[PDB]
Amino acid sequence: EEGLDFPEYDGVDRVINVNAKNYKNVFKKYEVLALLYHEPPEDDKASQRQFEMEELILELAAQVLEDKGVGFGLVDSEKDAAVAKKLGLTEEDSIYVFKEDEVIEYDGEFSADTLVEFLLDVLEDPVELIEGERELQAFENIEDEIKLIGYFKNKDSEHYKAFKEAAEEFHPYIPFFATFDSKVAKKLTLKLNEIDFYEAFMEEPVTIPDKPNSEEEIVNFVEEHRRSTLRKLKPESMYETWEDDMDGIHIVAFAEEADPDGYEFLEILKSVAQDNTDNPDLSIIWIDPDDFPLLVPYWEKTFDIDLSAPQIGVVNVTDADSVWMEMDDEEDLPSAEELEDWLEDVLEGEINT
Ligand SMILES: [Ca+2]
Ligand SMILES: [Ca+2]
Ligand SMILES: [Ca+2]
Ligand SMILES: [Ca+2]
Ligand SMILES: [Ca+2]
Ligand SMILES: [Ca+2]
Ligand code: NA
Ligand code: NA
Repeated sequence: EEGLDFPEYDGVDRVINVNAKNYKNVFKKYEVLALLYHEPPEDDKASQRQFEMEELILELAAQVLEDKGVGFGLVDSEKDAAVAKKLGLTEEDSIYVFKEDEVIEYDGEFSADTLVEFLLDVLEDPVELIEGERELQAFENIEDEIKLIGYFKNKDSEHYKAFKEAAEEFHPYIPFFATFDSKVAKKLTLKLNEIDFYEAFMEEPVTIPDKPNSEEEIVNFVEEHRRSTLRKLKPESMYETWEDDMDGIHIVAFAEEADPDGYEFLEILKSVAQDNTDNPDLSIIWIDPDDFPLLVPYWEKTFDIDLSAPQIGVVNVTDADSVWMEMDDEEDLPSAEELEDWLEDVLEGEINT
């Protein structure tokens, strides 16, 4: 009796060298396939070590997800240029995820935790059905992401099928929910074939106009409303969010949700968002420092702030130059009006509008 060990990385290689000769068979073997499209090995040790680490991160994810039929592979942009073309791999050192007839160009954190969570989400069906109270309550409780909900006759409705096709386009980043139950639709205030879009952190939805909606109408609407006034930086999508800057800058708020002050600040931020939701020139990024433990020292040093307290600032995406609002913690946090006033002062002395 020694006592069984927790699972451990076993050092067995599972990541596939995907090439011209095997790529068709690889796609046949796995229902979900994650492929790292990468540049060939440079001569310097630094580059080789960076690649070595990325590959092992994939190995860890591959071990974890082996039983679930998720495969992992490498496509060398030189040795495997032809495979890349056929598959549409363009972005250097980027992960592409394949499920059925969909390709996803992953733009999140390169970590085993984040990748595994993402791929488990990918494996799920694209539409969540609401039948019970638990499920409806779960839907109502979602705030930190855009969500859509539609009421349809049944799974065979042409309009449900269009909704599902649209859901697949954004899977798994934007949750699509459906109900076939008139009582549920009643509580959600949905007419038949009506689809309500809830912007992140917004209480009131916007109904997609011109129902019943084609797949294209839904996709167009979501794309047009893709950027919420307040959005959360999430590991699974951090790079896409950060690269979607507001003319060279982001307004960035740090708030630890689990902390009393961080929670209060978040409620204030939500008020600011709600009061300015119609302004297309405004996006605030909420970062919870608890979600990014490896970046906290860097942020505290770079921005010269204490992340144990709520913060709000404006960051220049070009050089990481920034300015942060002074808040005395011996008094109440600034009100929504005060935050808006400060943002106006900072941004009025700028290059636009
Ligand atoms: Ca390869
Ligand atoms: Ca995820
Ligand atoms: Ca309604
Ligand atoms: Ca229509
Ligand atoms: Ca808005
Ligand atoms: Ca993280
Ligand atoms: Na998701
Ligand atoms: Na938190």
